[PDB]
Amino acid sequence: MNIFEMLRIDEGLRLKIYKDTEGYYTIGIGHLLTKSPSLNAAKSELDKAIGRNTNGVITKDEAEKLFNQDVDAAVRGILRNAKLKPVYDSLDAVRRAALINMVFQMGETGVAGFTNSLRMLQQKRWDEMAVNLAKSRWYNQTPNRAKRVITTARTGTWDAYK
Ligand SMILES: [Cl-]
Ligand SMILES: [Cl-]
Repeated sequence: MNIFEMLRIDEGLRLKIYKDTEGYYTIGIGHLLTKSPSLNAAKSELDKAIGRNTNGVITKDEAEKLFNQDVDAAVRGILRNAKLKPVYDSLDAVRRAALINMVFQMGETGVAGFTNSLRMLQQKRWDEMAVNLAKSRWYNQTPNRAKRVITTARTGTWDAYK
């Protein structure tokens, strides 16, 4: 198990524009297109993203390309962020993957905002951190995905994904 396999499970794979769980236009493997209620605006973003006139449909290869770019952006976002970086550095390879998963899903600014859990994280207060992350919109909105990431963070094992 690695960060790629982890997110592939969490996000799934769709070759056609779709709406995330919050109503947003998405494609491939969890790649947000726009937060705009316009399908045309989504087909626009997609073509700009892909380099061509997709008529809203991409190939597996094209989805993997976006995915590669998105994991890379998540990792660089973490390392460049003053709040995220030290948490990251302080952790083990498994727990690190869980942070990257949260950043990919919620953006660097969003995760950076979890002040209290980042501190519990850094201090290794595992159980308490799991209880706190559960108290969130994120968990309430996507509970099954949240439980797996939170468990990964909590235990440092890939159990939830096996
Ligand atoms: Cl992009
Ligand atoms: Cl879910």
